[PDB]
Amino acid sequence: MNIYFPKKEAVTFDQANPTQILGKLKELNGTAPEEKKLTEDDLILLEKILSLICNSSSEKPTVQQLQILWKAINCPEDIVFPALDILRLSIKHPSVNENFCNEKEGAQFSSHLINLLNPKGKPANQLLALRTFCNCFVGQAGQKLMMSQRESLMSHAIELKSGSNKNIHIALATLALNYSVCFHKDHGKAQCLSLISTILEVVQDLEATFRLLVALGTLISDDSNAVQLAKSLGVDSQIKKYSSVSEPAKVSECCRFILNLL
Amino acid sequence: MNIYFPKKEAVTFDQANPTQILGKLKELNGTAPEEKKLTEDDLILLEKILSLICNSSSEKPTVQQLQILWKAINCPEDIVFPALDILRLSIKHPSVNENFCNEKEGAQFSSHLINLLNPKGKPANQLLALRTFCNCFVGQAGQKLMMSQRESLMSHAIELKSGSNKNIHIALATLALNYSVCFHKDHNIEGKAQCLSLISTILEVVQDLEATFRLLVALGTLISDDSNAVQLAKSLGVDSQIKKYSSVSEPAKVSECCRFILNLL
Amino acid sequence: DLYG
Ligand SMILES: [Mg+2]
Repeated sequence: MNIYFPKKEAVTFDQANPTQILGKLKELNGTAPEEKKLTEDDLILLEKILSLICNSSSEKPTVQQLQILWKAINCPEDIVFPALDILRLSIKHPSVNENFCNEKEGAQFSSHLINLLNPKGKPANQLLALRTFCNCFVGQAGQKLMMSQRESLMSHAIELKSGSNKNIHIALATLALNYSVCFHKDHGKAQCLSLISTILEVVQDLEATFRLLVALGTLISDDSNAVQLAKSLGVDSQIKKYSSVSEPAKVSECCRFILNLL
Repeated sequence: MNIYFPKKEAVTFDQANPTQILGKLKELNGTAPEEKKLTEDDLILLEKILSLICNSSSEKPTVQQLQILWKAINCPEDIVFPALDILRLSIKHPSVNENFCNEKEGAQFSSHLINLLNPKGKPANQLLALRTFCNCFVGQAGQKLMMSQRESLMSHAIELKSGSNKNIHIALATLALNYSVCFHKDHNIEGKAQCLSLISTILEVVQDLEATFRLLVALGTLISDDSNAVQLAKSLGVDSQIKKYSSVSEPAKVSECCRFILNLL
Repeated sequence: DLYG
């Protein structure tokens, strides 16, 4: 173990800007046709969810609040992104994680969010759906769901490696990293390795690059079979070029630790 | 209810670039006078702490590693900031929190950090000592030590209000916030009084809007469900003090928080 | 880049 990897817990998107989120939510809701528009009482319940999360209240979100959150994230694609941001923030909370990601009903949740990861989608929706998936690994239910749904989610992640949206790429790299944390924890890794390598090949953002290298170091750590697979495959050859990268320093340093294992 | 206050858990400084922290620690250690230089072995142990914290390990730092951290934050004041940054990150971990903030040894720890608040000292040290104090609120032992050392801590922190940078104002604001969380949950009136004094004093001086926001959140947290705290806030003129914040366009969170507070005052 |  070194200062980069192996990560033992999920890397999350924790920035909390509830005023901005709630502001935009109300503004965009106002542009909805009347049939789809959330009511004043619906908006109060979403505000309350944000209050509980942002104030770290011991009061748990209600069934009624989580039902409204579900309704909110099912609104027209042009205006869903603030409600997705409430979800991204809320999904780390045990009550919310369990009621969206549990065994029986989680497939409905993930399939909905995966629909928002379509390459022609609104980039804000793609970004927030990815960040939400990153965040749901903090809970046991979220972790189970991400593993059972991994074929679908990894397929969709890979398709977003295109272009140059740095924030989406960072979220992709973080999704790979959170998967690596799960495989590190237990004993699959070959699939996770193709994911990391495929994205790493194309991404330009150095934060995304860094998180992919952390994902790779985490994936092979403390598993002699995984190190040997990586060595046999010649992973060292594909990441050698990062060993020369001078800024940020963390990229070359993380890469040199991986190269030390291989 | 509102999305601003009362906060029920500490607000913390969580940001981490261990690469930069370790880089600067190793770099500046070379410039240290011979008898105060950390050894090659000490540096390995400090890296091990940072590894455990940054990877969120389930393993506890060793007592040896914590002794080295103590040694490191006692290095010359001009080169101590990287070690203070390791402490700032580490002090949230329950076993580190307990090892520095417990009833037996806590006063020695707090006294050392209080000394680093001296405004005639180095601003990086003032900043990191404040952020470290904010972070020790996450643990039961840190909470108890902050309450026991409150009078001294706030009196020394207060003195940083003049000729300090915005990051110091943000950390001072967060210190008051984290104290407010404690007093809200358990009404101690003399403590709430001093917290209100800290808030009022910094508001007179503060220009940075994040610092301003955190002071408003602290004030809201203090006066929630406590008529005595409202009463004391009134005596200090805090009600008239915060009125300028009603007209802040950006960020909206400042005027919005202020409007909820003015409803209680 | 979202907000707003
Ligand atoms: Mg669509």
